[PDB]
Amino acid sequence: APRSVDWREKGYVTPVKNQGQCGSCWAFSATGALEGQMFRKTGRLISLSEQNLVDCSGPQGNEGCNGGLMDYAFQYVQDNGGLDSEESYPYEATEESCKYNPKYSVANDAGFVDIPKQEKALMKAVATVGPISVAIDAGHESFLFYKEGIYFEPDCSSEDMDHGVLVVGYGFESTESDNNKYWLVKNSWGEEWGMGGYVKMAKDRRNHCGIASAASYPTV
Ligand SMILES: *[C@@H](O)[C@H](Cc1c[nH]c2ccccc12)NC(=O)[C@@H](NS(=O)(=O)c1cccc2ccccc12)[C@@H](C)CC
Repeated sequence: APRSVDWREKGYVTPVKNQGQCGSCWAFSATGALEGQMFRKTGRLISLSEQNLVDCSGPQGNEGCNGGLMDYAFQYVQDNGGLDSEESYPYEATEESCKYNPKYSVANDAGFVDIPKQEKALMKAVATVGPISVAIDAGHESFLFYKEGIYFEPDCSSEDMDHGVLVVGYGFESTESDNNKYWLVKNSWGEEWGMGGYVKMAKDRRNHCGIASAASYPTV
């Protein structure tokens, strides 16, 4: 595979969003991956509605601000026959009744693909598909305060993931410890967190924080 990938340079990625005080990370991860695959198909990048997913994908297993999964969101888009744009169905950071309107649907999918639980497989997917939805263990103060560099948390779990994010690429940079590889990850905590809303997470370090343990993307 390539040694470095960044889908932002190819037009696949919307600006960083902010989920607010609502456990809807799974919906931001899902819209990020679908934004990328829709752009791959149509050449048009359109921001998609996380609120549509929060309010409407309960029947697929999601629980609004109380948690969810990207695959359940991809299934909703397929079952429902569409997903509204961000502009038409804006984000409110609280669960409400479903207000989906098919007239304003701008995305579709025909299912999804789950990636094997190996960083080598995640790398192949990122290199060939586009941005990939992943789940990570983000439950450490070091993640809240991250500013720059490669994030490595010795107490991170590869089995207890609690936060959905989007891998938009990978790369390397020289470091003190010579652990130089990273996943380029888009978060949904606004642009004031991290590096403009992004984090470089340790790559090829025993599946650090579980980044390869629940990776998937929608089929468009
Ligand atoms: C991210 O904003 C969100 C925060 C959140 C809300 N509730 C919980 C409970 C445990 C951990 C994290 C939580 N995280 C998630 O949605 C996660 N999904 S989950 O599989 O841990 C999950 C937790 C609670 C309820 C439900 C309901 C349906 C499906 C899943 C869950 C992460 C892993 C998303 C990638």
